[PDB]
This record gives sequence, C-alpha cells and structure tokens, in this order.
Amino acid sequence: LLVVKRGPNAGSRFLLDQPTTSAGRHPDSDIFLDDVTVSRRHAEFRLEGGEFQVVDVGSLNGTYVNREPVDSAVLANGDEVQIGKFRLVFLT
Amino acid sequence: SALLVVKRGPNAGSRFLLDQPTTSAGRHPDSDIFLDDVTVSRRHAEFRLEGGEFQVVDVGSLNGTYVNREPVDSAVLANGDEVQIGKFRLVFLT
Amino acid sequence: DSIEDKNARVIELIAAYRNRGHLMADIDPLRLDNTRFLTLWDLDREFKVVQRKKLRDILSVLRDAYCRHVGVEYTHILEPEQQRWIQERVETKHDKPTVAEQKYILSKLNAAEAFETFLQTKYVGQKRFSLEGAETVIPMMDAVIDQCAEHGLDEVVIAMPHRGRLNVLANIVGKPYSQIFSEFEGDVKYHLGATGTYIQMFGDNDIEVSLTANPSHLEAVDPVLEGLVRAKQDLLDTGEEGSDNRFSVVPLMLHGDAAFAGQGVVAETLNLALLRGYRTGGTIHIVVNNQIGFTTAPTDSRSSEYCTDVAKMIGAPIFHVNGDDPEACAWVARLAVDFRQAFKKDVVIDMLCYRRRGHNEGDDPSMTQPYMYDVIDTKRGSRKAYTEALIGRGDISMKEAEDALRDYQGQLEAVFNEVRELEKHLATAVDKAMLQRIGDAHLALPEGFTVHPRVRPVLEKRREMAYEGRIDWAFAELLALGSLIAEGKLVRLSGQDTQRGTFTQRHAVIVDRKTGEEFTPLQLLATNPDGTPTGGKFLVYNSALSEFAAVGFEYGYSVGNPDAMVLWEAQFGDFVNGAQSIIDEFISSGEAKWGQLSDVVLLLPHGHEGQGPDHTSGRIERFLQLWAEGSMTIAMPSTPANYFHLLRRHGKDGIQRPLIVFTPKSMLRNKAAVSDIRDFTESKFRSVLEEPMYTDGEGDRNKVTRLLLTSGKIYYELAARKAKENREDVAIVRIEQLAPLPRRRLAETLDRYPNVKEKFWVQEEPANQGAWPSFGLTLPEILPDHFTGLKRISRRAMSAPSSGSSKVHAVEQQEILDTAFG
Amino acid sequence: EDKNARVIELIAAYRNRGHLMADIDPLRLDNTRFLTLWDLDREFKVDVQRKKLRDILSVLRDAYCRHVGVEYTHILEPEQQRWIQERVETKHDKPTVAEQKYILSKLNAAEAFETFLQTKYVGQKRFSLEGAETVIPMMDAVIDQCAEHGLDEVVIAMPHRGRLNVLANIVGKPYSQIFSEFESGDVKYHLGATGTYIQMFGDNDIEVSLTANPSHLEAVDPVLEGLVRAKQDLLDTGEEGSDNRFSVVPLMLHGDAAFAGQGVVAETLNLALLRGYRTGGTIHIVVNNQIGFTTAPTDSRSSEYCTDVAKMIGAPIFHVNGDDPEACAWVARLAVDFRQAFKKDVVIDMLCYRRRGHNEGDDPSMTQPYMYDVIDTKRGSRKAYTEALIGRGDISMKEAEDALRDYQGQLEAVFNEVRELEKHPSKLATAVDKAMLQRIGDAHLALPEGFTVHPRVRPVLEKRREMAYEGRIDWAFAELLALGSLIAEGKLVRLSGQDTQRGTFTQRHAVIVDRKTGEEFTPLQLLATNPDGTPTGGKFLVYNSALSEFAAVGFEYGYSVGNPDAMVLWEAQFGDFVNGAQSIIDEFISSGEAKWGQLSDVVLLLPHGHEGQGPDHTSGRIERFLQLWAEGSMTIAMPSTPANYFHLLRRHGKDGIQRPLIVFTPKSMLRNKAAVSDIRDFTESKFRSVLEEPMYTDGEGDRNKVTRLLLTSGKIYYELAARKAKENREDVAIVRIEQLAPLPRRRLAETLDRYPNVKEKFWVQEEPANQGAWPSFGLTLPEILPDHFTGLKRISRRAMSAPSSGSSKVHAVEQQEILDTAFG
Ligand SMILES: Cc1ncc(C[n+]2csc(CCOP(=O)(O)OP(=O)(O)O)c2C)c(N)n1
Ligand SMILES: Cc1ncc(C[n+]2csc(CCOP(=O)(O)OP(=O)(O)O)c2C)c(N)n1
Ligand SMILES: [Ca+2]
Ligand SMILES: [Ca+2]
Ligand SMILES: [Mg+2]
Ligand SMILES: [Mg+2]
Repeated sequence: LLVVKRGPNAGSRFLLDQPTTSAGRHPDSDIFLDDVTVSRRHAEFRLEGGEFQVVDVGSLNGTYVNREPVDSAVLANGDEVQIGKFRLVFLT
Repeated sequence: SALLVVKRGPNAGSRFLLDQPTTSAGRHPDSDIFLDDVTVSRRHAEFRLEGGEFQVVDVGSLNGTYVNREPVDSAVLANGDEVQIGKFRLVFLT
Repeated sequence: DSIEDKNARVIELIAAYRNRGHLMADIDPLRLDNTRFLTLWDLDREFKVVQRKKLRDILSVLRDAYCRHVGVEYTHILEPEQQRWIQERVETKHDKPTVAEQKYILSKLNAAEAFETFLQTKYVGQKRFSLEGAETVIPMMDAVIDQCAEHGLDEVVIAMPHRGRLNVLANIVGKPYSQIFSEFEGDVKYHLGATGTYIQMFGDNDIEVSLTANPSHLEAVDPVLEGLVRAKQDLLDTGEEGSDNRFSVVPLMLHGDAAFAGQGVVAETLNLALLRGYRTGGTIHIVVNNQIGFTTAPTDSRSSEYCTDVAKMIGAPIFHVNGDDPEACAWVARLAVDFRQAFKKDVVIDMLCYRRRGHNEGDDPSMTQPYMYDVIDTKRGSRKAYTEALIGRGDISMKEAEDALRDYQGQLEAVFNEVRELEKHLATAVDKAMLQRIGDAHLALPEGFTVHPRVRPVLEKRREMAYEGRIDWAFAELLALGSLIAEGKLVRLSGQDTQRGTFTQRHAVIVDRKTGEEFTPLQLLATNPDGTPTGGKFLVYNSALSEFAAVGFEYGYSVGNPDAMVLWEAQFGDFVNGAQSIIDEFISSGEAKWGQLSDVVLLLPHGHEGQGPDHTSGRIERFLQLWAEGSMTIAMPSTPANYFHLLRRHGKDGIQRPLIVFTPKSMLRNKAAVSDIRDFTESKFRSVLEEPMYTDGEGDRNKVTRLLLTSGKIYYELAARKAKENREDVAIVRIEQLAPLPRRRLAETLDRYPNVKEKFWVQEEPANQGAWPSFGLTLPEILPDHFTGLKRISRRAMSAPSSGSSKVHAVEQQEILDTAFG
Repeated sequence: EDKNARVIELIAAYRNRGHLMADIDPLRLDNTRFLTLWDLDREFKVDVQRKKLRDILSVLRDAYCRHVGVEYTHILEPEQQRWIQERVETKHDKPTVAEQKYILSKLNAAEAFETFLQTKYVGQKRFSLEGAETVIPMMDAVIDQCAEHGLDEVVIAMPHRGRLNVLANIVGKPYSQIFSEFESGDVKYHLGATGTYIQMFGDNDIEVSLTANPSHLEAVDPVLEGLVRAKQDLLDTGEEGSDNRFSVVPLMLHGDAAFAGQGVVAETLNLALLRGYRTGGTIHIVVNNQIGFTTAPTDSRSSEYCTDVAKMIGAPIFHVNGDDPEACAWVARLAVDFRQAFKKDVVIDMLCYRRRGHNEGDDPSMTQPYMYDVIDTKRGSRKAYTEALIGRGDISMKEAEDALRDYQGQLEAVFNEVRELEKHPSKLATAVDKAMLQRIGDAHLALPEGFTVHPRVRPVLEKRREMAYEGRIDWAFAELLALGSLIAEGKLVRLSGQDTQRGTFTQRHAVIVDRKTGEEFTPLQLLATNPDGTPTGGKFLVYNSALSEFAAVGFEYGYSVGNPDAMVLWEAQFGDFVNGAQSIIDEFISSGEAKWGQLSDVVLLLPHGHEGQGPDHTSGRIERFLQLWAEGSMTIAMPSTPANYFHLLRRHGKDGIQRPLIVFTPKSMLRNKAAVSDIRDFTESKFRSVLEEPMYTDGEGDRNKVTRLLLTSGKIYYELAARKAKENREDVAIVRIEQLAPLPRRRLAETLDRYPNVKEKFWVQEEPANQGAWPSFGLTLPEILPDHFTGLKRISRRAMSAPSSGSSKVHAVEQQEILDTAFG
C-alpha cells in the first residue's frame, strides 16, 4: 500500500497487489502522478515473492527512497518514495 | 555740452544730453537719466560738469561705476569713454 | 614604480572591477556588440587584500565574480553593510549545482519549451505572447519561489505582462491545462488572476503562489501589486503593521526592457519601497530583457546603459544575467531572495535573452532588425543548448540526455492530450453613545501631551458637536470611520497631507507641540470600553506626491483585503487625472473584464470657488461617462450626515464596488452645512434630498411651479436666494447619489410637487462638464413623464474646468443664481 | 604598504560618500549627521604627487564635506568623473568683491520682491520664496554662464514658488506687466514670458524665456524639452543641426517632494540622450525646502536624496547649502560647464527652508513643530550674507550702508511702480497636381546606390509608385502623400510614436532598413530638395519614441509650441494607451489656449475601431475628447477615406491656425480594399467634413427614394454600405460625419435637405451607448439642428464599463446586431 503524503493528491492511497505497478505522468499509469516534475515513464513498483521493489525506469528527476537517489531499492514498511514533487509512504 | 549714448541695455540707442551742472543717473524714477534695472541702485552715479570738464561720480551704488571697464569713485571723462552703470553701457561723446 | 605605487594600482584595479566589471561581463546571449570586450611580470607579485594574494589570483576572483555570465551593480548602494553582504557572496568560489539540481533545471526548461511548442502549434495568434528565447525565466521564477519557501514565507504574489503568462500559469502557478485553455479563442486568460500552491522539490515547505489581474497597459499593475501584497501582509500581521518583521508575502514583479525604462509608474512604485504606508519589505523584479521593444532598438528606448538603471533611485542591487546560463539565472534568483530577506529592500534581475519570433503574426522582424535576427536564426533553443552543455562538461551521460529527451516528449504529449480531452466535452444609524465616545476620544490625550494651541479648539468642538449637534463635514467623516473601527473594521485612509487634511480640517493625527510625538484619536476606538480589542484599526498616512502609484496602491489594497474600508484622497480632485490609467483600466472596469472586485473609495475635493481650473473640478462628467450599471457608486453629498451614511453604507453593504465622492472645500466651513444628532441616530443615506421647510417646516409644496434640481454646495446659495426673495413658487431638490441614478426616489419626490410647470438642472460647472452631459440625456429617457422638457442652467461650455479669474468666477456664479430665480 | 592601501581607500571613501557628511542643511535639523594621529605628517603617493595625510584630508574635506555635497562616482564614463574631480579637488579662488556685491544685489532684489508681495497682497504666502531666495543669484549664475558660452537662449520651466520673483529678477519683466489687474492665485503664476538677459561682467546677451504650466507639478517637464528641441532644430543647433552646441538650454526647476514622487520626472530624464528627444542636457534646480506642504521627506521618498532618480541617466548631483550664495553660484557655473562639455543633464539640489506656512492662516508648527522652532531663529539670507561680508572684511561699513540703501531702493522700485499702475484662418486649396503625387511615389524607388531592400518591403515601395500614377491610394500612402507634399512646399514635418517609423500595423515604412548593413533610408527626405537641386526648406524628422505616453505627448505638444510653423504628429500604438498622457491632454493640449493664450498645432493620431481585440485595443475614447472640446479649442476627426485624411492633414498644416488636431485612425481599415481613393480625390477635391455615398454624388442613386437615414463616422460605414448593396436597399442612405468637432452644422443641414422623404434618422456607432460620439451628438444634434434631428435615435453597442467585451466572439455577435438593427 502507498499513501501520498505530499502532492496535490495528498491522502490518496494506491494498492500494490500486482507483479508491476507503473508510477508516472502517462495517463495510463497504475499510479498517475500528474506534474511537470514527473516523467511520462518514471518508476515501477515490482512485486516478486514477498518483497516489493521500486525501480526507476529512466526518469529525468530520478526516484528517491528515504531522501536518497536510487536506480532500484527493496522497500520496507514506512519508507518514503519521492517521484518528482510527490512524496509517498510505503506501508505493509 | 556733451552726449551719452546707450550702447547696451533695454534702451540701447537712447541719447542723453549733458548740459547742466549735475545730471543724475540711477533707478530713482526722478533721475535725469533713468536706468531701470535691478543692477542699478536708486542713486547710482552723477555726471558733473564744471568749466567745460565732465566728470562721472559714483554716489554710493552697490554694483559700482566703471569707466573703460575700470572701477571708479570719480573720473574726468574724455570723448569715446565707456561708462558702465549696472548692466547699462554708455559712451560719452563731445 | 615601487611596491607602494604597485599596491595603489592593485587596490584601484580591485575597485574598478567592483564598480565597473559589469560593463565587461558576458551577459548578452547574442553577443551583438563585438566592441564590448601594472605589467605581466606583476602577475606573480603578492599584495595585501587581511590576506596576501598574487595579482593573477586577485584577477581570477574578480573576473569570475564580475566578468562571467553575471554583471553585478552594487557599489552605488549607500549602506556599507549591504555592499559587504553582496561582496562576500559574489567574491567566493561557487559550488557547482548537483546533478539533481541541473536535471531539475532541465525538467523546468523541458516544461517551458513544451508549453511554447504546444501554444505555437495548436493555436493562431500566439506568436506575440511567445517566451521562445526567454524560457530560462521559468527555472529563474521557480528558483525565486523555492527560495521564498526555503525562508518559510507564506505567499509570492506575481504581476506580469502578457509574454509567457500562460507558460507561468501552468509551470509556476500550477494551473491545470483544462482550466488555462477552457473555451480558449488575445484571450481574456492573458489578463485574469490565479492562485495555486507551490511544493518544494528538494525542501520541506509549500508556499502559496498567486498572480494578479492586469490590463494591456504595460507596468500599470506595478503599484496594484504592491497594495495587494501590503493588504495581505497587514492581514497576516507581518511587515510594517505587523508583530513580526518577516514581510512573509513577497511581490515578484515581471517587466519588459523597453517598458521598465519608459513608464513613469515604475519610478513612482520604486519610490514607495521604503515608505511606512506603502513598504512591502522589498520586491523581486525580473526584467525579461530581450533587447528589443516590438520594432524599437534599446538606443531609442532609454538614455542609460541598462533598462534597470531607474532602480538605482532607491539603491537596489542590480544583477544582469545571461539567459543562456540557467544555472547563473537560478543562482541570481536565490541570492536576490536572500538579499530581500536580509535588508527588506528591492532587488532587480535583468535577464538578458532574445525574442525568437516577430512581435506579431506575419511580422518578419528582419525588416527593421536584420542584423539581430540573422544572429537569432543561428541560436539553438535554451533547452537543447543546456542539454548539450551538460553532455560536454560530462555532468550527464548520453543515456541521461535520452531520458531528458523522452521527458520533453512526455511534457509535450501531456499538454496536447489534456486539451484534446477538453475540446471533446442594514441600518447605518448609530446611537448617541457611539457619537459621544468618538467625540470624547478627541480629548482622551496621553499623559503629558501638549496639543498645538490652534488644534485644541478643534478637539473641544468635536466633543461639543458629538453631544450637542451642528456636526460639520470633517467630524461626520471621522464619526463614520470611528464607528466602523468600533464595529471591528480595518480602516485605511491616505492621500497627500491626509493626516491633517489639505484644508486643515481632519486632524486624524495630532502632533505634540514640544516633542513631535503623534496621537491618533480614532485608534482609541479599536478597544472596547471593557479593554478587549474590536479587531478594528485606523491606518492613516500622508502619501508620497504621486497620483498614479498611490491610487493604484489603494485599488490593490482593497482587492487584497475586501473587508477593509480603503479611502484615497486627492489634494484637489483636479489632480486625479494623473491616475487616469488606474481609473480607466482597474477601478471602473476590472469587475466586468476580470471578475476582480474592489471597494476602494476615491475622495475628490470639488467645487467652483474662483481658485482656477486646477483647483475647481474632480471631473464628475468623466466618472459619469465611465459608469455603467453595477460598476461604481458616484456621489456628491451636500450634508455631513449624508456623507456619514454614504461611507457607512459603503463599508457595511457586503458589496465590493468602488465609491467616487466629490467632497467639499469651502463647504467644510459653511455654517449652514451642519447636521443634527437625529440625522446620525435616526436616519439613513438619502439618495435624493428635499428642502427642510417641506420635510421639517411648514412649507407648501403645492405652491411650487419651478423645480430646481441640483447637487452639491450650490444648493446653499440657491436656498439663500429663495429665503432672501421669499420664493415659495421655487423648490430645490438635491441629487446626492449621481450614479446609479435613484430613479424610484427621484420619481416619488417629484410627484410631491404637482403644480410644477418647468424643471431645471442647475450646476456650477460648464455646460460640457458636471452632471448635465449625462443627466440631460438620461433623465428624459428614464423618467419621460417627469423630465421631458428639462432645461439646463450652468456656466457656458469651456475647454477648461473654469475661468482663471476669481472676479470672472464671481460674476458667473451670480449669473447662475439670477437665471435660476429670473 | 598597509598605510598606503588605507590612504587610497580613504581618498575613495570621500569621493564616494563625503556628500553624506557635507554641511548642506541650513537648518542643521539632523544632529547625528556629523590610520592614527601620527600618520598625519607621513607622505603618500597620489595621482604623480607626494602629499602629507593632513594635506590630503584638507583637500578632501574642502572638496566634499563643506557647503557642497558632490555625487559623481556613480557616473559610468571615467572621463566625466575625472572632469568633476579636477574642478572640485582644487583650491578655489575666492569671488572678487564686485562678484560678491553682484550676488548681494541679486539677494537684495529677491528679498525686496518677496517683502513687496507679502505686504501688498493677501494669499501670496503659499508662493513665497522666503528661505529659498538664493535660487535667484543661482539661476542668474546659470544664465550668465550660458551667455559666457555664447549660447542663444535659456528656457525655464518651474512651479509656482518664486515665479513672480523669477519673472522680475531673472526674465526681467516690468512690475506694471507682472502686477497688471492682479488678483493657484493670479493667472500670471501660469503664463509664459520672454526677455533678454545682459551679462553684468561679460560681452554677451542671451534670450531668457519661461514656459506656461498648470498647477500639476512636474507635468511641464517634457513640454519644456519639446519646446527647447523645436527651438534647437530652428537654430540648426543640436541633434538635427550642423553644429553640436545645443545653444538653447532647458533650465528646469522643481520641488523636493514632486521631483521624487512624480513619474513624469523619470520619463523626461529617460529622453535626455535619445536621438529624437535629446536637448544636449538640462540644468535642474531642486528648491529643496525639506518639506512638501505638511509632509516630511521620510513620507515622500524611499532614498537619501530627492534627486536620486537623476542617477537613472548617470547625471552628476550637487547638493548645496542655500545659506551659502557663493557656493550656490559656483555650483551653477560648474553645472553649465559640465552640460557644455558632455551634453548631459546636471542636477542641483539646493537645500533651503520654507519660512512661511504652505497656506494663509496655516501655522506649520501644527505638523512640524521642531522644524519651525528652528526656522524662527534663522536670519534672512540677505542679512546673513551682508553680515558675513562685513565679518570677513570683504566689504566696509560704508559699502554695507551702500547695500542697505540699494535694498531700500529695490523695495521702493516695486511699491512705486505698482501704485502708479493702480492709478492708471486661411482656406486655400489642399489639392496637389499629379506631378506632386508621382514625385512622392518615385521617391520610394529612388534608393541609394548599393542599398539592399528587404524582400517584403520592396513590393510596398513599388505599390506606392503604382498608386501615385494609377490610383487606389490606400490610407498609409495618402498620409505620406500629405506629409511629403508639405515637405516639398518647405514645411518641417516631425512624426513620432511607438514603432512609428515602420508603423504598428507594418503599413508606414517611413524609414526602410538595408537588409545587409542596417543603414537607414527615408524616402520622404528626398522631397526636401527641389528637382533643380535647391532645398525647399522642408525636412522629415521621423522617430520611434521611448515606451512613454505622458513624456512623449508632452514633448510633441511642447515642440509645436516651440515651432508654430512645424507639422507635429504624435502617434499612439493604439488610441487606448493615450489615457497614460491624460494630464497633457487635460492641462495643455485641450486647454492651454483659453487659460494662457498659448497656442499649439500638435496632431494626435489615435488608432481606433471595434475589431474584437479587447478593451485595450479598441478605443481612443472619442467621447472623452468630445467632452473636453469647446469652440475653437481643437479639431476632432474620424476620416473614412485616405483622400479625406490627406486633405485634413494638409488643411491643418496650411491654415495658419495653431489648434490641436485629434485623429481617430484605422487598423484593419488600412487594408480594406473598398477604403481606397482615386487620383482626382487628391488633385481636384478638398477636405469634406460631411460625406455622402458616391452613388448620390457621382452615380445614378436617387436620394428621393430614401426614407431611413443612417448617420455615422469611421469604418462601420463600409459594413453598412456593403449590407445596403447586398440587399439593394434604395430606401436607406448612409451619411458620414468626418469632422466630429467643430460640428459642421451648415454642411450637415445642407446634406440632410437633399433627402426630402426621410421619416427616421439613426446615429449608428460601434461603441457602447455611453461612449463614442452618441453622448455628445445625442444631446447636441437635436438642439443645434432641431428641424433635422428631433427624434434622432441611437443604434450602438449596449452601455459598458469598459470600451468593449474581452471576447472576439461576443464582438462579432454585437457587430452583426448593429447591422441587423440598422437595416431591420
Ligand atoms: C502603456 C503601454 N504603452 C504601449 C503599449 C503597446 N506595446 C505593446 S508591446 C510594446 C513593446 C514592449 O516592449 P518590452 O517592454 O521590451 O516588452 P517585450 O514585448 O519585448 O517583452 C508596446 C509599446 C502597451 N501595451 N502599454
Ligand atoms: C501633480 C500634483 N499633485 C498634487 C499637487 C498639490 N500640491 C501643491 S503643493 C504640494 C506639495 C509640493 O511639495 P514640493 O514639491 O516639495 O514643493 P514646495 O511647495 O515645497 O515648493 C502639493 C502636493 C499638485 N499641484 N500637483
Ligand atoms: Ca462595500
Ligand atoms: Ca494649423
Ligand atoms: Mg523587450
Ligand atoms: Mg518642498
């Protein structure tokens, strides 16, 4: 589960219950993050077995996990994910 | 008898005859030669004739009296001399 | 030459770079002026600066600080601590921006260029508003707002002209494309106000970002922006009339190079920057300097080196920056905010750029500027140039450049997609206690205060009037303002010498005869008898000697705080023509054009008294000509009580509409022009007034065969002539509210005079002025059974408001009275 | 080494900031206003000289910290900084006794005049120069220095304070004229004047003049500049002259609060170095009495000095102590020398005080108790200077008595004279021949050798030759035909405005730019030379203005006043921006003749018309100009044809009458193919104040079939005419009123009598009902012509608080509604 803590859609929740969950500015994204700071294809939330992973898929402004830039990271309960100006918290 | 011609001033070209013992020149409206300008004191100068000899005398003006561009208290005038009273320039002729 | 001679030249060289290095800086992205750009053995010699440095190292610091992409002007500043602050931040080795910061700037350049491409591709006639060649103003503005959010400020209020406005709306204010382009046809959207929330990309804060409405009149909005920001600061209790000195509402004023140098309102507005009644704690100015003004070259636009030189008027630091360097642009923007925060003073950013397209459609700018446009045709876009520079320096990889390109395509798709989806589908009366409390306030002087001997009788007369009557005009005004403050209203009153009053009548502020200390009697009404605050306040000021900037500011203030009572007073109404652009473009028309509401009051001293054509008229006729239903209230009250009710009605009606009042001069001291206590406690505003002999006396209206309709002070002279001749056949009716015309009240009043055989509109003004041009035409139309055959009695038509002779005035005045009773 | 670095920085500190410590305030209101001791006798190298620190300090304190505060290190030109430095950092020769006595004589006249004014009349306190009398020897020193450079004229602009004093003691006007039928006060506080100044010590005379002005402070500033520029162009001096002397000098006076608060000050400074507006430098004098009515300087400005705006153009600023008339006269002479050397503005801030209150009965201690308790201790400038001369031994007690007698006499001179005083339209042809049209057409193709025309400009040049010989003359060419024929007849034509060289609507091309070199070519300048090679005396002065309305309109009004024989035209980008110059329109253009007898022939060109471009690109506010009009003040027109515009301009330029002309000009009508004129309209016609449809004047139209008359003005005529042609509406006629003011009453009556079967008349206009010509015509036409216009109805847009709707779709719907109503 992902809850938006910062952004125009603050308080919005998104369920992570698929192998791949796309997050970006593309209107067909599983998590549509509508802002100029978010690339059309920005990140993906990948589920393999019991672990949830965030993957940057070539965005301009990058993907941050707990205020650190990442290419890919294994997510853990309470982690903050930053996609453009959006700040999301990952919950179990 | 002598003449004063105004060469510089609002009344340029004007002529004044010097044919009496004293001829007053100043801003006082009763002057024999009324020189109407802020640079001319109410009582400025006098042209004094005695025995065919003409003399210019400063009678306590603020801006003084000049004869041939030199400041004077009194001077014996001679044909062609330039007298300056305030901004007015007059030539003395015989 | 010795070491002593060498030193003297080194210190002079350091001063030369600090003073004039900006003249050599690489600030022009077009490099149009080619001519723009101690011995060699001295380079390795050390010199005292309390450091020791080689001349080559001194030169290196000076050239990097003053001669690269930033030209700094600051040695003109008179405050040495301000010069030192700039010097310390400019004469240091700078830390290169991180890759994340560079990519963020690129993301903003991507959004700026994608928006311009959309605008120029989807619609016709957008070329004139194009930001192409000046796109770096978007990451610059973003850096200004982000730095304000970094200081934890509350709001940034923007004012700007058309160029890049829709770009700013989307990429700075954050408005959705569906709202920006909603029913898009230039468009009215280029003039409308907006609000949004800015979220820091790298920090913890948010900040409100707004944009004020404006006409096409370049720079006219500058003082409106200042007033709006001040009104918001006063509400947030920040700044000059606030408990904190944060000035947490920031004006961000955008300009063009030709307009900034040529429009006098720029100087008038800069002149307000440190004034107690007008300061906003410093404005951030951005000049979009594309080195052209339509077809006009800078040499025909200004008489100085820079378009920003007017800002030297108030000792503002000036930063000339190269628009092709977005990192230098963002850095200058952050430094400007820091300086504004440290010293509460204006900062000017001159962004040197170019205008890629022609000024209008079909316009080939090489017709008048062939050299500039042959150079522009070789320039690559700001985004492609910045992308290539990042690759060249190795700041980003080719894979990251491809990421940036895909981001740009996505920015383009986002706007085209959304627009594609959009195209598819109350009593004003007060009690006696209230009057008495305002009267008593005038004598509740601080302990040890020394009233001037000529002011003391005014204070005592006001207590006397409050309890016994014969209330004069000046006291009735303070009774209105004072009762509003006691009811919790903020009252802001200003104008030239407005604290005392031009005619020594107001005394809103009284000055101690021995110490110069000030006392404001109406401020005592901000506190209830029990000691609790009412929430009300009296903000009264003497303005600068301006009409355009001052009227603009008061309009702006009323827009920023709709709950405030805002009054601007002209010295004489004859000088309000200096603010004609504010009257025409904002006050009279802003509601119909932009939905922007204002309750601003204009007080215009008016009346024919023989003081000449510049001390007679507030031009009633011009304000009546501008009027249209629901735009303004226009009045000329004849009694102090009617003025009192007019102001209280204006302040309590819950309607935001400007009020224009033609106020008196000699009628201030007319003993017949006084009001009874009953008029304040048991009456209301009277749009139409009858003579007291009919309402309070034994006058017989049925004897009246000639009706005189009028307005203002001439009423008293007409009434005196009627009393003198005992003329019961003549009645005088006053129209107190000139607009909207009180049609119903006027018809009901005239019906009370059944035997009227002739009607005249009587006025002091020339026939082509005053109320006659509009009333002569409108009254027979809206009331044909009352005003058909209506005739005029006035001064003859004149090209000036009056004669320049007081003797001619007196003869003309008597002629009007003689004609009225002939 | 560390000591030299300190000494050099100390020298720079005095040069940059010594003015902040100078003894400039005669009231000394601010008390807080004002390397070791062993270093005082150490020698240091200075620019190459060797001087003791005490001697360096002595030169610096004398140059920068005495009665003169010098501001010049802000100047970007180093040669200008060096010039000031050399004249300020030298030991000055004390004035001679004759010079000191001359200054005293001028202080005597200034104070004697003020005493007279305050003693003889009531209500003169507001205009008092008491406490600022030193501005008279200062102004006298400015004019004397201009005469010393052998210049032709000094033209003064100033507000009310000390005006009658200036009239008498500077301009040299007699008391019998100044005080004639004496009563903002008397009208003489606003009137213009001319006189001749004679040097007291030199060989030259210089004309001195004073321009008229309203009470609107600083509004006259750009009018002064225009007048000076027009006089300079006449004397072939300055920018458009064979010499670079700029031999006509603007002397601009101001007050401290107005100089800092009025935007027109910055707008006017901004013109100072422009090719179309420069006058070779203005001498500014600020009468800084450190008050503005009841307002303290802290509420008037956001800067240290009231003069800080002049830093905009890098002007040197001299703050001088008004209690030191020698320093004041010296600063005045240095200012003239700097203006002569660099052709740039100089500002003199004269610090003084206001002895009396700003109004009668007004005690200024009510609002400024501290300042006025200090002023009450101040002795008069004249008594103070007389006493100082005695104390220093410059004059004897006998000479002090001479000075006192002089003062008493200055007093008597004015009282005695006043007591004695108290006891006592050409209508010649505007038509030109075919050869004249062809010559102006051919000029457009007579390009300099090697000139490269822009490919989009070349067809415009060729079309003008084609139109000149074959007809269908468009609006833009008809204008240049008018201006060109006037230049060929020997007239000076000055045309300016925003982007006026090319034209806002790319229609004028008065100046064409070489595609390869940027060199300029002006086709109409070829008309300043006759076919035989001799000059006509005519000239074409065409410029792109600054982005100003107030200063630019003021300048053009001023220019026409300065040269009544010039054709002067100012063009608005859109007529909607002329409200920025409302103070010039109201205070000068529309009213100056009735108020001051000051005449102007200035032309205002205002692009106007409802085309759906919004409320700031639609109206020049015809209604405001018609409201301002009164008989003989202005001509107001809205021509519908290029030939009628041509004749209107030629009538205006050749009538020998100095009266402003207001023209509501077209935008889309510039390219309206029906809005073209035949050659015969230029060669065999004249200006037509009222126009009928050509089918009645030239065709076979039957006026007797007309039952509905449509009276209108401007471009809507063509839309009305095309709707009449489409529907063959013989029952409807369209009459145009080309001249809106003065109303062509007799011509309009004679025209309407030609339609005997008319049963209804309508005034048709694009503008909202409360705008355009309807508010004045709806009221005036039924009164001036009751047998023709009783029952006259209006067809227009509904009344609006703005000139138009902000929607082009709403515009188009409203435009069609007017046409449908007109033919309903
Ligand atoms: C007060 C005013 N006067 C005139 C105009 C007409 N006008 C529109 S754009 C323009 C030139 C603007 O030049 P600049 O300030 O450099 O801005 P740019 O268009 O170059 O951004 C002018 C004169 C206007 N809109 N407002
Ligand atoms: C444009 C304009 N606005 C207002 C006024 C009203 N007014 C007359 S005198 C005065 C103050 C003048 O102050 P300052 O410029 O210092 O001149 P001073 O009277 O001190 O010589 C004002 C506001 C005016 N005449 N013109
Ligand atoms: Ca209200
Ligand atoms: Ca004429
Ligand atoms: Mg520009
Ligand atoms: Mg003053």
